[PDB]
Amino acid sequence: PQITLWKRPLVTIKIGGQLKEALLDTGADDTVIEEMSLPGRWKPKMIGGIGGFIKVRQYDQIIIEIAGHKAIGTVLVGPTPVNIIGRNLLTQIGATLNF
Amino acid sequence: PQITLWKRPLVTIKIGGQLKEALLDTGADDTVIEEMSLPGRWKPKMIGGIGGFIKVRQYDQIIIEIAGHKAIGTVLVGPTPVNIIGRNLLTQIGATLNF
Ligand SMILES: CC(C)[C@H](NC(=O)COc1ccccc1)C(=O)N[C@@H](Cc1ccccc1)[C@@H](O)[C@H](N)[C@H](O)Cc1ccccc1
Repeated sequence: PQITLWKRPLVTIKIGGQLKEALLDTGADDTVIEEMSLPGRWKPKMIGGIGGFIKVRQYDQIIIEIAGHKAIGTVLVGPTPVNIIGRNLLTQIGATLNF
Repeated sequence: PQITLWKRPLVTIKIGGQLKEALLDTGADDTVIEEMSLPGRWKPKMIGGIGGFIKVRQYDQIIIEIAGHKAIGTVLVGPTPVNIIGRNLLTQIGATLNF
């Protein structure tokens, strides 16, 4: 679809078989999802955002659906304030910015 | 224009008589620019995201050109790690996400 930006670009995702809401976030390199139980192997990682750095669990090669579109890639799981779909998965679904 | 997301979507902006590089950020409600000496009155604000909050100065009705497109609106100034163009200004330049 084409998504305008008057409201937050929130979409439904399916991850680990569960529905969640997430923000399509062109300003994020990575995808970061709130704490959850997720099938797959992980390793500790640190990432930074506007306010500093946090600890997350890095899961590679995770199958996820974003507004109905398939991606398989890295998902970081940790205490993010909002679920964010970053460029690593936006590129997989063919998203671009247009103006 | 169309901007793909393989790399950070950085564009040139003009603000306060200076050229800067900034990130087009669909995940940002607000526009946050690196410390600069903008003229006139402002209001204290705190903004947050991953990592916590930072303190910024809120300036209203700031004239800003984004990749050649004129805009006018609120700009937050402070110790951000990257200049961020958020939805308050992305809407003014008619930006969408498309997939
Ligand atoms: C800029 C902020 C006003 C923006 N936040 C928001 O727009 C809303 O912030 C909150 C905070 C708490 C609860 C609900 C909403 C934000 O952090 N936006 C981020 C996503 C986000 C995180 C947490 C909450 C909401 C959004 C990103 O789009 C962020 N601007 C990029 O990662 C830019 C970046 C790249 C590299 C280093 C540092 C920063």
